[PDB]
Amino acid sequence: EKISGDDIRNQNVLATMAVANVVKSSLGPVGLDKMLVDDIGDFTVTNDGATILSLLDVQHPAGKILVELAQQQDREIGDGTTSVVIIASELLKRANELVKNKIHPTTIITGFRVALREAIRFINEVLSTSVDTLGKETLINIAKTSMSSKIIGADSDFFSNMVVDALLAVKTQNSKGEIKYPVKAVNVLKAHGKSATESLLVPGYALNCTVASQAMPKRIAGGNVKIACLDLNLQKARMAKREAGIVLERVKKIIDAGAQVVLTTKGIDDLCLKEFVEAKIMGVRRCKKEDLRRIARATGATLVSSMSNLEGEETFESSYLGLCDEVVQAKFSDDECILIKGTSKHSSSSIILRGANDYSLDEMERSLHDSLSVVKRTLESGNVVPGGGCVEAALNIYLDNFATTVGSREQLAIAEFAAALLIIPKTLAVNAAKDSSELVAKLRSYHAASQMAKPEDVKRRSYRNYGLDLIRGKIVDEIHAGVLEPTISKVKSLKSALEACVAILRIDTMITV
Amino acid sequence: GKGQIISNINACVAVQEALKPTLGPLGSDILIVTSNQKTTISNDGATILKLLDVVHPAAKTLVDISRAQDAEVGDGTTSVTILAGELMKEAKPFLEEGISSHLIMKGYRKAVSLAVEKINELAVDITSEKSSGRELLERCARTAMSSKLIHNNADFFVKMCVDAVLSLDRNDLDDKLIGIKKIPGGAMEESLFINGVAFKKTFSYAGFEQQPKKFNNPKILSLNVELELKAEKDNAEVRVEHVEDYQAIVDAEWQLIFEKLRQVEETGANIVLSKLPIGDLATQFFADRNIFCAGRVSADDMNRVIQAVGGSIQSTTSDIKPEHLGTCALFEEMQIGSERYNLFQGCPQAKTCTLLLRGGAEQVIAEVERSLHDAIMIVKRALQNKLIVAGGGATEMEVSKCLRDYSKTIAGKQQMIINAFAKALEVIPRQLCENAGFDAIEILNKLRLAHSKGEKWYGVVFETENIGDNFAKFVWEPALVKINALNSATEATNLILSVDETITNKG
Amino acid sequence: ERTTGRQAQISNITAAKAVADVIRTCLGPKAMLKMLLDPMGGLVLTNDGHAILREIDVAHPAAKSMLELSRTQDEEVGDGTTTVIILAGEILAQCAPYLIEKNIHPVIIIQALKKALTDALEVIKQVSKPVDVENDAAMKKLIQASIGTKYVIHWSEKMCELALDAVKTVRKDLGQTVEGEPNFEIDIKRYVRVEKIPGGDVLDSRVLKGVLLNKDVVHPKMSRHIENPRVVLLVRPTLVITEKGVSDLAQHYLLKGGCSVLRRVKKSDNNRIARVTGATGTNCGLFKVEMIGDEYFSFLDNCKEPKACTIMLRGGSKDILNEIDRNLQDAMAVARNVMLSPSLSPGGGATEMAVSVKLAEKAKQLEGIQQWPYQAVADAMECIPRTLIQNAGGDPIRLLSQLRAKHAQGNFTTGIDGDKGKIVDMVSYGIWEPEVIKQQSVKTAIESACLLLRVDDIVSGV
Amino acid sequence: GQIIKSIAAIRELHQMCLTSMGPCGRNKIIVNHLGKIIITNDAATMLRELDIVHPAVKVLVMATEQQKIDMGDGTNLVMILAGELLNVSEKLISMGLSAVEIIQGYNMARKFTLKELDEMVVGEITDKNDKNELLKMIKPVISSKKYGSEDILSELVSEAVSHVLPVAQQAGEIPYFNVDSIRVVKIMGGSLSNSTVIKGMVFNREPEGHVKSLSEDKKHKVAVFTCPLDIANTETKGTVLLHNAQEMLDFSKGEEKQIDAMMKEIADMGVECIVAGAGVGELALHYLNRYGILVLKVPSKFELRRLCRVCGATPLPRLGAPTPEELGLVETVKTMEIGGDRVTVFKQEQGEISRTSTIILRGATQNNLDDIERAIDDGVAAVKGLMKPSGGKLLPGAGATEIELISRITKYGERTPGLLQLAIKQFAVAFEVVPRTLAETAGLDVNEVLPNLYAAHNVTEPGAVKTDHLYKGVDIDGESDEGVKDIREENIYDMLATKKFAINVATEAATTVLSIDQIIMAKK
Repeated sequence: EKISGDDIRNQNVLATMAVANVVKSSLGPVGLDKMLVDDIGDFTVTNDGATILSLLDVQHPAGKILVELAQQQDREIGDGTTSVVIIASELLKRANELVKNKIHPTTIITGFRVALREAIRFINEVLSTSVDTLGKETLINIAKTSMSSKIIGADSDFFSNMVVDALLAVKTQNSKGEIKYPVKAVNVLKAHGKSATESLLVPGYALNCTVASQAMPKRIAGGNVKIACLDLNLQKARMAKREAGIVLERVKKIIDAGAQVVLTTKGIDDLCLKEFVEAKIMGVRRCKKEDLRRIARATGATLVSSMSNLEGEETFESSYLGLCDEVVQAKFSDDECILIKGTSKHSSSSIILRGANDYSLDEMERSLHDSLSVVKRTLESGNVVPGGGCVEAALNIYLDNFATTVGSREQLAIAEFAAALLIIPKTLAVNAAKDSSELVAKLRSYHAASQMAKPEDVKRRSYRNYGLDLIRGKIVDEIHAGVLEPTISKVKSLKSALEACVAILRIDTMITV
Repeated sequence: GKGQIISNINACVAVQEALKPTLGPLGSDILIVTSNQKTTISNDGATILKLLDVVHPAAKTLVDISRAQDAEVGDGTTSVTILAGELMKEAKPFLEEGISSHLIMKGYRKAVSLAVEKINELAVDITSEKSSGRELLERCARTAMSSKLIHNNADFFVKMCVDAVLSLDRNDLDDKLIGIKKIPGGAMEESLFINGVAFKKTFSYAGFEQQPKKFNNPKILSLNVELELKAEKDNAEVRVEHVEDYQAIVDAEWQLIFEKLRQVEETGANIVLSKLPIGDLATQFFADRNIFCAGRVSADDMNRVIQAVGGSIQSTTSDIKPEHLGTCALFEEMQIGSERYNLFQGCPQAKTCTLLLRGGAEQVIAEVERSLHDAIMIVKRALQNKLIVAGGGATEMEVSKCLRDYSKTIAGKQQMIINAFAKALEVIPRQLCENAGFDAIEILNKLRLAHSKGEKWYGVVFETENIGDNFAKFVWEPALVKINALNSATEATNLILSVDETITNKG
Repeated sequence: ERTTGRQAQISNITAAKAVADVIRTCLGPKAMLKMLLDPMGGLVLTNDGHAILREIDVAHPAAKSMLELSRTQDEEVGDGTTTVIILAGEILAQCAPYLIEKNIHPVIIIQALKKALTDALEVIKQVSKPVDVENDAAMKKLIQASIGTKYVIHWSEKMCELALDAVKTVRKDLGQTVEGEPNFEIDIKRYVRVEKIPGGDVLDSRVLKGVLLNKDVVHPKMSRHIENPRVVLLVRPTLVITEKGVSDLAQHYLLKGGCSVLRRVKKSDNNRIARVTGATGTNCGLFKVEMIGDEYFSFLDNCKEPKACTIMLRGGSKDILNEIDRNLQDAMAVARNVMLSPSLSPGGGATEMAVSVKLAEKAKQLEGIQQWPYQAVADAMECIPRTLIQNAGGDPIRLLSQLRAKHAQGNFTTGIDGDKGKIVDMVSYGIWEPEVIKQQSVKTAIESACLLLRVDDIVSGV
Repeated sequence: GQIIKSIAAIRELHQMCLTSMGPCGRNKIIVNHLGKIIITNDAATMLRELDIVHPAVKVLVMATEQQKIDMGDGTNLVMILAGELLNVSEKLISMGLSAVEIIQGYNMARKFTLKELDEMVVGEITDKNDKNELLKMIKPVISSKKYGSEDILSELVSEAVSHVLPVAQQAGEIPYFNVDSIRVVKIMGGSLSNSTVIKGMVFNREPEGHVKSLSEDKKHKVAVFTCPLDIANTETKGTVLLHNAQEMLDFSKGEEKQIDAMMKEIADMGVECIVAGAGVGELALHYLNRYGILVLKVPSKFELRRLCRVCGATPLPRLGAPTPEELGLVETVKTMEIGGDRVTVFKQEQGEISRTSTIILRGATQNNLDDIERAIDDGVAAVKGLMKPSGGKLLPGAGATEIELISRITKYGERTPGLLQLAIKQFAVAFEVVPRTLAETAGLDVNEVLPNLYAAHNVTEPGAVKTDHLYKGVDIDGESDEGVKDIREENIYDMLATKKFAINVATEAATTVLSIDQIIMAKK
């Protein structure tokens, strides 16, 4: 069969309408989970809208285009797939209404391509890096809202100051000024000392272990100290004077190298410990393998696999010895830790969370890494933009006066493209039980007077970056509210949304055998 | 239920769709076929909409506001129906999202309060400044005649249009006081303006009536009943018991009518008219006395003669008092129109006139007759109402502008309603471009450029497609139109959208 | 295919409601029997809700989620399976006019159910009364509710003693503010798993701590008593235990080393040996291999309480021990709930009425949008005791209003009796139920009812 | 389950009345089978033009007519409240509660409500009949009908009431204000601001004579003649015929001298106005022009009844007998142009105080012209409710009454033991339809305005004496607001006679429906 005319144009709107209704309730974190029932009778429970579109079975030429569009954002950005489908759905509904107005589809396509390049330039003007570090707080409210579902959220106000200050200095040049934050850092310990609110931030690496025999001084080499990381133990080697004579030479290469800190994974025997008392070298027994591998990067050292390399036996003096200031040991309640500060290059730190019991600290440590994931992904890109509707609302008013600067039958296409962005905050407020007509309307009034005095380079009560907070039911800035999104995620989501909308409007005929 | 509201909106679209092409002088006309089979074609929306008689209850509201639009104002009956219906079409998608109708209907009246104060700021009172008595009527007459077949002949038509309103009171003017009769044949530039009344020449039969048509000072007299003997229709039957008495039976009307034959001679009335067909008995004696008379006179024609010389109608010719008579300055019946048509001229007390038109066809004159009525309504409302505003889309585009800025300062749901109210105002300039053939997509986009530069007088040129100023185009409209239309359209819009049920009883 | 609009919310409510309305007759000791029609000539004559719901074919996916909830609830405790399903289905019924007619947003209802879940648990704790968990005579009466009116009634005297030592073996009392509350770490499935050995006696049956194996010594002459035996799983050990078989060649090699060879050991039992030993065996209590019941045994026990073991069940025959299996597991679920907290709740629907009375009075002081759905929850809490009234023959209208008025005057422990059918006190007449079942019935029903309202559309696809 | 379907049939007509009460109400166009369109906003008048099929609805229609006949106001409160009592009782029937105790529960809840109406009285009407004092009673009557006209129509109605009422106080024995004392007339043209108040009936017809108006003389005599103007002849037959031309001169001149002789004796008595209920001959109008007698013809017998109570005139069965005892007296009569056409009105000055007045309406809208005509009739009965049966007492309106009764009824629910608690609690919940209706039709959110209404009447005050504001009702907003506002600012109150009478009618309305378990009918 062969179809054409206004019949195929109406089927494209009805096809994307059922697809948009699936992602309409899943938009934003306030969304709710849904179930997919097949002919077999099985089902699944998930709150992610991207996995629903992967298993979604829809037979339609324009409907299958959104399937590849959803997988394109998942293989790269992995976030914002739900918002892309909603934008592409509203563009098709308003384009079909222009048929009665005798609007040509190429002009609609050309009107989108010209407005797309000009919208990126307008977005680039309001972009800003991380600010308000002095006098205000930004990264604090990010971890506060993520911990609201846990007991730690009550004490998260005091815990956020220690995490933000730590991670702020973790950034380093990497390769030619990359400034990329690591995915795993700041090892978190646990202790029973005092209460949960008494945890103190330690600006540096912290290792949990004891000194074994207390005859050794806890503080030595204040001016300069060298830490020797050795995976090979100093204890007498067994099978599974010959065995005792090997460990005596391994210690001789230590005291002669000037290393006051010795770390052994399998421990140190008593014979080798007596020589450390006269040399005031602090030994540590039963070191953790996963802890010492990170020490080599923080202290500038290198992990030693074995001392049997080639025909020689020695610790490679001054080659593996890093530059440090002082290693101080403070008495702690329950388990005692080791404080290492003033190394060559570290930029990192360690957060020791003290609390009533280890049962509550296990849930707080796992929730801290989940809350840090949202922070490290936002700070990964130095160019960020406030979300929560700030991108769609600020651009809606700008395209109203900007549509007159071009004109030539393209003003009607820009007006329909700008008004199509109001569906994102609309459907987002549906799951929040708030009225969508009041929030979207009052949001335009605040942005209207914000752009009046903007080009004049003078302002009094006029502020920008007005967001929408659905948790407390009030209009606040998303920068201070704790909702931030990278620029790369928003630019590629808006550009790819229009790419799939053009291919749908260009089909005037459907041929199916 | 909620489905009745949507059904009532689409019911008005079918009625509005027919009235869209009728907006503007160059727009299309609706062909209406009455049950009486009489065909009437006109561009005036008043008479059009009155012939629909739509059974739907909400459609009756458009008919009610059309009568008040034609009575108090008389111009804009088509635009008031389109504007009232456009607000209901834009509110259709707003009701499907859960927004109640009361909030939408209330938001319309909010912009009305700002529209009343806006008209007063756009109303400029000017009379003798940069103008005169003759230049005011001459420049405004060529505007309504533009883009018409009479534009080349408009030089002679403006001179006759100025003297038309000067023959009547400037404080009280009525467009019905100037009659227009279609005369087939002849050139369109040979027409003249007459202060009297003309007849249709309904007598095609020949063989009598010799008389010169040049009179000095004829006397006018009205007669309420027909006085005649010879009758073409009926007949009299005579059956009696005598042979010689068959003749005298039909003569019963002789004596009293025989006396009335010389009563007109003693009175001296040279003009005799009646609303009933008159035979050849009255036309007999009037020949020597130089008395002119016309039979089968319409009822509306005699009412204009009574107000001419100030006379009065009397049943018989006996008791007529001398103050019922009247006399004009000159009576001349010429051949203009390829037929002799009686007319009156030089009546100082005449409260009405007649404007005769000529042309090769009756349909060509009908297009000119409706075009001359538009120029009369402009002068009619320019006398009593001293407030004149720029029309033809000028003021319409200005109202929508300011209302878009007022919505940004008003928080709440009224922001989208006022913005949609100003957006719905674009239907007036759009439809005017589609009726004339101009592209409404490019003009409405390019007009908004200079419209924001602070000049509020920018209109739409009806001759050549382009942006321009109606002040130079001499396109004027009274301020009463903009005031009465916005109040009638808002009340009619909020009345239909609030209907939750349609109840119709049968029996 | 797909259901949008308000019709999808109605289909979600009626899906779980149609299943809960049918099982209303399965609650209480007066529960009426049910008859299901299978394609085979057989039929299900039992009134157990867990067996009936598994044989019912359902269509809408909301009923499938209610079936998975009954399987999880049946593993935690023995009874109360139908109580959770009915309570979760009645909440959606009372919230039907609010979600549809009143046009109330579903998250507002979901958020109100989460707030009412905390208030419901605080009322039950106040109605509960303290109980002594260390009394051996008191624990036998608590278990007796699941003993009598069963085939074990003849052994009830011996069953109360056997079920007592079976619970006391797995439980260990430890607590402090240093490492937190371990909650005793009690698991019925793996740790309390029982092994049925034919023969013996029920009274002489004891609970041994360890893993019991039927494999004897592989050498004819060997010492059957070891001072400090060392269990090794696979230093000069005193014992050698092999998972698989051992050839006779290795018997003479390990004979001079002073160790016994033990082959044919199951893999699932090696995990429990690490609790009594620690091998990835010093301080082992008894090595005695002495035969009991014409079958060679082994003692892995010690002087410590690892909280892991295999209970040895003995009786007159295998058919008798088969009925003891399901009867002992259901009896220990009640005793386990007593150790989770020293409190007991009134049965017969008194606990259900105690929450509805305190919820209506507290909701009036909040003055918010959540106040309306709280009245729907209080009405759902009263349907559980009212369901027993409909099965007791009494007037459901009269007995419901008279019982609610007594809470404002008397105590909250006054329930409804199944035998009599008139309002009576539960404490004085000896009707008691554990609080843990009441906590798991309210929490799981509210959590399951919220998930059913979160799906506004049914997506069809693979 | 026929009793359940009977509620669903009323539910179809229940939503029609939910859109009636409140400012969102609209009239309904009803086309009669005779080709006449009657348009009215009132619900009681609307039910007369609607054909009711199911007799279960007729019970509510008959109960609605009771509200219009006696108190004349509150018909919307009776129909809407009675319809909600069936919805809250539907859950009790499905729950298994018999309808016997449901009916008995309403009788106990009705007596508890009537006893609390005396303690809810805020202000007391002094019956001063002042122009400013009547603005408080008339404002809520015009409200919830037509918007924007409440300010203009308040001064027109209150002024006409003070004209027909004499000067008296603390006397309830002799009634004064009737329901026919206020007539409403309509004319094409004009506006609401140009409307005035007339102290008497207004005649929109033509005088049919050359005399436009009478003089300024005091106490004009008006005579009503039912017999037509003609020569006196035999009552039976008596048709004037002409056999020959000789008798024509005697019969023509005889009728002229007989009529002129009768008009001369009437003009000498001082009667300047002759009211002829029947037709008037041609020769009769010629003599009345020279004597300066105003010509007036009133064929309707209903208008002559109210005329006798003003001037005191009496209809005479004969013609030519001007008895001075039965003649009427009017201070001043004038003919002025009102509404674009010259008409002869009827008014007074000081003496002969008129007991009937007429308000002239002007406007350019035909639909809204009949709307005010039917709206004033509802305000006429409001003055009648000022009599002895609780005329001075008043209760706060605007949804504040139905919400306040919720806290008082639920307090007495737990006090009465037994099964009656089920009907008492549901009786207070049924009052929640009134505040929800005004908030839903006006577009207000249910999650916002509704919870603020419960928190207004329920507060925590550290003391036994009530304080803060108990006058907060349901607010329509229309501009902006946060929460609700005080009703005492706009002075919108409800009379006790209207509210107390509406409760007893609405209670017996739902009682009849719930008591009928079977309906047997046959075709006609």
